[PDB]
Amino acid sequence: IKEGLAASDDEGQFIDAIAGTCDSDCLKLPLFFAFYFSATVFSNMCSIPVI
Amino acid sequence: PVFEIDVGCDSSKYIMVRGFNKSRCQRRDFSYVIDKELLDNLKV
Repeated sequence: IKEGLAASDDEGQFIDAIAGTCDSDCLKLPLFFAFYFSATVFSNMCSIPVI
Repeated sequence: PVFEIDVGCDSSKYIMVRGFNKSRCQRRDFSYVIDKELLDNLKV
């Protein structure tokens, strides 16, 4: 790893890198999910009049 | 009796803040960035 190790957090030891992808700005996800809700609603709205 | 009096500091007396020790607490190397709150971008 690089020099790194800015703040971190541990109790019984130290120099511990957390697993998984870290995020600082992933907060557009609720907007994307609401717009996908609307898109799914209006996509399901089309099939019934066709049949 | 011959004796000697010296006036000055012994360089062995200091002040220490209660509840604090030098190497009682074990840790590792730290790094950080601080900006916009000094009197432009500091890395210490």
